[PDB]
Amino acid sequence: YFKIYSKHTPINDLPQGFSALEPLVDLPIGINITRFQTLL
Amino acid sequence: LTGTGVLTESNKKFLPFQQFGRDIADTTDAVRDPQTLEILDITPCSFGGV
Ligand SMILES: *[C@@H]1O[C@H](CO)[C@@H](O)[C@H](O)[C@H]1NC(C)=O
Ligand SMILES: *[C@@H]1O[C@H](CO)[C@@H](O)[C@H](O)[C@H]1NC(C)=O
Repeated sequence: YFKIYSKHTPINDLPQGFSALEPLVDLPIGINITRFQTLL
Repeated sequence: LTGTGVLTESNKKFLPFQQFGRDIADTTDAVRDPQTLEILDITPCSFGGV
């Protein structure tokens, strides 16, 4: 019961203007999420 | 999705995740065919007051 959406564009610190993100996936996983982190 | 109408080819630029389209009455206006993903317009069969 989880969603991912995304968008990806070239640019000229977050840039101004408008973005609409298409869904990549719905994942039927039902996982309890309260916390997150990023891989580098 | 049961219904009755004229099915046609259509130019509607369905994004790869979109499966069907709606008119403002919530009535379905187009469908992607599930066996081969062509975008079909749906129009009511020809009608009018007599
Ligand atoms: C998720 O787990 C926390 C404890 O780790 C709990 O407080 C929370 O109620 C859980 N989420 C849901 C939707 O119950
Ligand atoms: C469904 O079956 C037909 C005939 O075998 C095939 O041409 C078509 O590509 C199939 N579509 C899907 C979504 O698998």
